[PDB]
Amino acid sequence: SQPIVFYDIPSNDTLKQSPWSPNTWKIRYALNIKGIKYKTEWVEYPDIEDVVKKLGGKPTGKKPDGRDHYTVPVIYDPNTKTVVEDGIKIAKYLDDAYPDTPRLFPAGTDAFQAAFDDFVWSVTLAFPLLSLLLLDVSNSLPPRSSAYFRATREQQFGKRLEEQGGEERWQQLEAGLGKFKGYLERNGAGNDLLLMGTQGGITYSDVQIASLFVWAKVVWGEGSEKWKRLMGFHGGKWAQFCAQFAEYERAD
Amino acid sequence: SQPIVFYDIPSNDTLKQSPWSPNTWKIRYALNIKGIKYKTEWVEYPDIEDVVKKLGGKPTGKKPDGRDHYTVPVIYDPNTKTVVEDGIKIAKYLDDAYPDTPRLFPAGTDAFQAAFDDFVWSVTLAFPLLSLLLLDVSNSLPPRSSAYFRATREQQFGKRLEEQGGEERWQQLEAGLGKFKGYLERNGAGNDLLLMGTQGGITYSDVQIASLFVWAKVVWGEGSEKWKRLMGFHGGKWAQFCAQFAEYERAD
Repeated sequence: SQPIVFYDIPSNDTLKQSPWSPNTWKIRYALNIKGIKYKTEWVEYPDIEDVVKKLGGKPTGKKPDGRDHYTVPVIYDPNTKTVVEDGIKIAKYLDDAYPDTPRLFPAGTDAFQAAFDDFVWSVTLAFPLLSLLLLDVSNSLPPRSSAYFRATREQQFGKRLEEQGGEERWQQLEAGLGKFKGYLERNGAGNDLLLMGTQGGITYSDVQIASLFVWAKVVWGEGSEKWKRLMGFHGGKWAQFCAQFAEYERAD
Repeated sequence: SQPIVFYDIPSNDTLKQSPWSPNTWKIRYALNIKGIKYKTEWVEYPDIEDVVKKLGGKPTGKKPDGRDHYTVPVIYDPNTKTVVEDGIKIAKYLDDAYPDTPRLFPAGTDAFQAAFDDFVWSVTLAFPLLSLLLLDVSNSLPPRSSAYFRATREQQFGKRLEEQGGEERWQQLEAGLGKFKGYLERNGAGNDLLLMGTQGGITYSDVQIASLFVWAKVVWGEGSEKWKRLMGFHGGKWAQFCAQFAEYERAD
């Protein structure tokens, strides 16, 4: 059985070309947790539209110009001759097409995890963290990608990148992560480190959060002041949380 | 074994004193689905804080004045001499203390359902519908409660009640309800009428939506233009959704 081709966006020498994207990382984690064979195909931001089209992939949405929006993660599975785009579809595909690998969407959790998906990618939690990372990401891309990144994101938010971030958002972040700590604590003590209990296994929804963190960790650097601050939060719960995902970090 | 005392806010003769609140209804449903014996204690909006204090209950949050905020639903269980406040705590309590009754929080769904809670009570879905009901609710209350309701809610949003609502919100409502339809549809055909599939049973999270709808139905009236419009949405999916809850409507 052949390796799955996995399209990821690369980084420059300041990150040792470690993968960084919180969106592709949720599928890298999927692959690693599931132990399915894959090889990374690196693609630059400006080249994603053409690469995914030439590949026969579908766009994951529309831009405000009504123009097709093509994104990564994306996968080509030789073993089934299919091309899956859109991270939460790709993860379920890895469930359906490889049923003897750990299930990221346990039975009946399918709609709950979809709801949780809107919680993550929202002004509550991912966007604050984005703002803290928008600039450092620009400086962590190869030149062509970095240029595309700065242009498009600056347009997207009306600000320069250097205007983004600051303490207003470090609070919003702590607040969102707090809300999440809240939800987890409803699982009761001893179960407050995975959405379905530190008993009933890792889910895609867990992986989504793990991915926000690994993204921060890679771009700021395990030693940075920013990373250590974030691990500061909530008595270091997120340190304990991220540890569960340590064995699943295989940059390739 | 003795009836649970269940505090709900009453309505005037225009609703035949049917209970109406979408917050108390989710616990009414819980009790009816679980077939646990209860009797309703009616309490007026302005008398809630004192009733719950004289009862030994805790407030469920803070007002912006930092002043304690006491709310219903609330229950007193004679059989265990305890007083639970806060809807989602009350529902879990009815799980824990009555384990041979249908479980509203199936194992490991605890945090997922807590995340869903924030989905429901948000500008996405519950608030748009609130704006469509704020006025008719005020006209549906006993005079003392109606007065308190109009006062406090007008202060809360900075508009008169009569300024609230309109098409802008009927769209937001259709949109949020669409987003729900989307989540459900991830369960696959034949499973898209309950969060855990029309197979794996009714959850508290399901009940929360059913309660928004019964609220609308009671206040507007099963015959109203508004109610029929709402049932119009998404090809009448919500009609099908609501039917699952019909046998659990016991005003008392």
